[PDB]
Amino acid sequence: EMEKEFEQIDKSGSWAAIYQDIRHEASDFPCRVAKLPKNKNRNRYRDVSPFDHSRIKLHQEDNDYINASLIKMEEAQRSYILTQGPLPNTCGHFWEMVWEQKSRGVVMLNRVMEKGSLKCAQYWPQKEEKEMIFEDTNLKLTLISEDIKSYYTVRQLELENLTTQETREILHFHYTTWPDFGVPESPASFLNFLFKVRESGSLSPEHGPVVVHCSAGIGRSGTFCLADTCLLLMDKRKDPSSVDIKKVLLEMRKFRMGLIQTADQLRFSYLAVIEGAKFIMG
Ligand SMILES: CCc1cc(C[C@H](NC(C)=O)C(=O)NCCCCC(=O)N[C@@H](CCSC)C(=O)O)ccc1N(C(=O)C(=O)O)c1ccccc1C(=O)O
Repeated sequence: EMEKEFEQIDKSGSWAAIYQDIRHEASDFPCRVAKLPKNKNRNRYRDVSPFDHSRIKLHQEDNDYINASLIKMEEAQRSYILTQGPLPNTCGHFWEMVWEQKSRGVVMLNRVMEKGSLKCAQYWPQKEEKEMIFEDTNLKLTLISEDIKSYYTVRQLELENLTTQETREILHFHYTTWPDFGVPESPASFLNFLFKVRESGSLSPEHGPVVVHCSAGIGRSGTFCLADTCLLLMDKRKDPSSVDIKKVLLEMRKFRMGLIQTADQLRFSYLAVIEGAKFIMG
């Protein structure tokens, strides 16, 4: 019972302690491609890189690098691509990946500007009549529609491969209410957001893996993927109380570093899964 476990950590206020045990037990793999000089400008943070073993490769002979990792959850039979918030110069790479990986959805858990500074580039068109064109990767992006809601917005975008003239519909699931500091009051809205994404079919096998990102693409994006997988696991196995989130988080960290950056985020994941269980259970 993770909830019982939850109350014990809270009781003895040992979340920071536990979070640290995870950091120490977390995997450590090479990130040689990421650190090459030629890729300096393709990374937003010096300390956040994709392990080579699980990095996403752009289908181009020039430079195939993009700071993004493929998180494969074998048992849950669910895959996610976690990536940093595109930079002014990597937006075309970002959409090239989406096209190449055949992703159906894009999950954004942050705002272009937070705490008075840029946390991500404006990589999608804001107005229908103002489409964007990424010359380097020869892609055209068009805002088709947008549904603004209280805690999040869903956008319908059309991505076209100018080379082939082929087009695809892409769903942009953007969570707009994540606090500047800390984590959400209650997981309620976050969980509904997650369900909306599931409902769209973006997380389903008939599509490439979903692309999730925040700023570094590890903290909040971690929270999102960890909760989804956990809820899914409880949905598969016979003993839903046999799902150990710390174990699942470590499994994910074999694919990308620092998923879940703080004790607050870790605590929040518990709330999300726990609160989410009383519902997804039936
Ligand atoms: C925009 C916020 C943010 C920045 C960075 C980059 C950062 N800084 C630099 C370059 O100044 C950073 O915090 N780096 C610390 C290291 C992160 C990687 C990690 O855990 N590495 C391992 C080492 C590698 S693996 C074995 C480690 O234990 O240190 C990483 C994560 C986050 N970040 C994120 O959620 C995110 O965007 O991923 C947050 C972190 C803490 C609290 C809140 C948030 C939030 O978004 O609300």
